[PDB]
Amino acid sequence: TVLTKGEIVLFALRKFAIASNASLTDVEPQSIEDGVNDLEDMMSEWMINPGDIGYAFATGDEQPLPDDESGLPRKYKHAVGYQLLLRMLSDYSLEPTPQVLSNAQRSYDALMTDTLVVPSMRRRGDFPVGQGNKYDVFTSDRYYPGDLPLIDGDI
Amino acid sequence: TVLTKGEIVLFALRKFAIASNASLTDVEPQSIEDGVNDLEDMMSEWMINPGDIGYAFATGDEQPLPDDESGLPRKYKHAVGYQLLLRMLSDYSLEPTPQVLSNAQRSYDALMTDTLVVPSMRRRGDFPVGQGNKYDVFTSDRYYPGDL
Amino acid sequence: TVLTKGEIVLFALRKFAIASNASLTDVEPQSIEDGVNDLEDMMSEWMINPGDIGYAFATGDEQPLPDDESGLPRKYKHAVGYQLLLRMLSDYSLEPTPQVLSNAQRSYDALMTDTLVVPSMRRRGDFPVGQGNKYDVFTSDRYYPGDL
Amino acid sequence: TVLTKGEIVLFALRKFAIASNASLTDVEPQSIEDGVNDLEDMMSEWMINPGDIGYAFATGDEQPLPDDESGLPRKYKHAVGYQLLLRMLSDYSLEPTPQVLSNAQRSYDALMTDTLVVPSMRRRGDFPVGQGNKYDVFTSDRYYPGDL
Amino acid sequence: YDTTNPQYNSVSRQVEAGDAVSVVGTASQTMKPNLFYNKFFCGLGSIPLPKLH
Repeated sequence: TVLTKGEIVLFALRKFAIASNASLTDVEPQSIEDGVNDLEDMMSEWMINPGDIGYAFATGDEQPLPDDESGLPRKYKHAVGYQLLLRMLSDYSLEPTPQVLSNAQRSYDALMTDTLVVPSMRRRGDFPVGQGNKYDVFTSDRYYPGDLPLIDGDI
Repeated sequence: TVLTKGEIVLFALRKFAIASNASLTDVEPQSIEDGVNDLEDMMSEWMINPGDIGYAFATGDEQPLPDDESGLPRKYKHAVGYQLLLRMLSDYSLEPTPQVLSNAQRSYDALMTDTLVVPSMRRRGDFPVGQGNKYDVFTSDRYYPGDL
Repeated sequence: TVLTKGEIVLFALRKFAIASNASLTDVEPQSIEDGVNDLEDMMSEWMINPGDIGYAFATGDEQPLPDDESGLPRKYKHAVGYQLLLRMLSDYSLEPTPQVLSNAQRSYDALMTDTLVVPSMRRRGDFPVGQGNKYDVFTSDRYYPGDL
Repeated sequence: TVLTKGEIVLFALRKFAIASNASLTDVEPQSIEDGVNDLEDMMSEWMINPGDIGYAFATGDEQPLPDDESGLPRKYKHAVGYQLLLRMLSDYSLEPTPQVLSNAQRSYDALMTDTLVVPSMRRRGDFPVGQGNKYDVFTSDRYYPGDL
Repeated sequence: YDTTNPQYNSVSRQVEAGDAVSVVGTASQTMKPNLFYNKFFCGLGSIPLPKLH
C-alpha cells in the first residue's frame, strides 16, 4: 500500500543477498535499526543537494521506528534503496559489482530527472520597454519591474 | 494474449538458466514473489523516464499476483524481461555476460524507438505575418499566436 | 516447400550443435515450444524496427504450434535463424563465437538491404512553379501541392 | 535528536567494522577515547578552511567526553563520520576501499555545497554615477562608495 | 438539450426513453417533393481541373 521505512531496508540487504525471506540465516534486528538510522541521516543530508522529495521526518525527539510510513511514492524506492545499499555495503566488508553500480546510476538519473528546475532568468531591471507596448495608456510603467507585482503587499 | 505478470518473471528466470526445463530445475515460490514485486516497482519507476506504456497496477492493497493481467502488448515482452533480468541478477550474485547485455540494450533501443515523439517548434508570437497571407479578409492574424 | 515454424527452431538448435539429427542425446519438447514462443515474441518486436516481412501471426487465441506455416520467404531463413540463435543461446548458459557473430551480421545485412526505401523529399508547397511550365491562372497551379 | 559525541565514533567504527553487532566484536574504550580526541582535533582544524559549522567545543580546561553534546545538525553526521574514519584508518593499519572514498567525497561535496559564498564584488570607488540617477536632488553621492 | 451548457438548447425537453414517435407519409407512396430553404442552407461549388502535358 504505502512505503514504510522497514521495507526499504529489506529491499536493501536482499538486493545483495545478505539476507532474504528464503535465506537460512537472518540478520539481527540491531542491524535493521542501524539501517533505519542510516536511512534517516541520508534523507536528512539529501535536503540540500537533490532537494526535498517528500520524506516524512520523525517530528519531535522520539526515536524512529522501522514500522513508520515514509510517504515516498512507489516510483522513488529503487533509487533510494540502491543508494542506501551503496552506503551500507562497507559495513559488512563487501564490494559493489559494476552491474550494481550501473543500476544505481540509472535509478539516480531517473530520480534526478523528475526534479528539474530550469530557473529561466528574468530581465535586467533598467531595460527599456518599447513604444510598441503602449506604456502611455495600457501599462503605466515604462521600464521592466524586476520584481513580483501585487495589489496591496506592495513590497 | 493476456500476457500475465507471471509469464514475464518466468521468461527472465528461464533466461540465464535460473529455473527452466533445460536446466532440470524447478522454480521456487519465493523467487516468483520477489520477481513480481521487482517488476511492479520497476514499472512504477518507468512512469517518468521512458514514459507510460499502459501497464496496469493493482488497486488499494496491491498484493500483485502472477495470475493478474498486465495490459502490455506482446512487443514489449522481451525488453521488459531483459530489464527485469538485469535488475534482478544481483539477488543471486551473478555477473551478466556480454551477449545478454547486447540483447537487452538492443531490445531497449527498439522499445524507445517505438514511442519516440519529436516536438516541433512554433513561431514566437510577435512574429509578423506577411501581406501574402491576406490578413484583411482571409485571416485576422497580423501576428502568429505561436504559444498555445 | 513452405517454411513452417519450428523448422527455424530446429535450424537454430543444429547450427550450435545443441541438438540435431545425429545427436545421441536430444532435447525435450518443452524447449521446442519455448523456442516457438520466443520466435513469436521476436517477430512481434521486429514489427517495429526492421519492419514488416510478411510474418503470419497466429490469430484467435490458440498458441503458436511448432507445425503451422510461418509464411516467410525462403530468403529470410538464415537471418531469422541466426537472430533466434543469438537471442536463445543464453538460455543454455553458453556464449557465442566470432564466426557465428560475423555470419549473423552478414545475414542481417542481407535481410535489411531488401527493406530499404530512401524516401524522396517533395517540394515545400510554397515553392513557385516556373512560368515556363505553362500553368493555368485560376487552377492554382502556380505553386506545388506540397503534401496531402 | 541531540547527536552526542559518542554517536560519531561508534558510527565511524561500525562503517569499517572495527566493532559492530554484525561483526560480533565489542568496542574497546581506548578506541572511544582516541576517536573522541581525534574528532575534537579535526573540528579545531576544520575551524579554518571549511569554516564554522556549529560545533560546541569543550571549555573549562576539561577533556571531551562521549556523553557530551556535539551541537551539530544531523545533516553533517555522514560527512563528519567519513572524514573521521579516513583519518583513523591508519591507526589499525587498514586501507580504504574505493566505495568508502566515493561516499566520503560525495558527502564532503554536499557539505561544501551547503556553505557557498560568492562574495559578489562591489563597484570601484571613483566610478562615476550617471547623470540619469539625479545625484543631487535625489542622492547626495556623485560617486560609488565601494567600501565597508 | 444540454444541462451543463444551457446556452445551446434547441428543444423544450430531452427525448427520454419510451417517447412516442411517428413517421409522416404512407407505406409505399412515391411523389415529387417540394423544397423550401434559406440562402445559407447548402452550398455548391465547382472545382477547376488542371491541364495535362
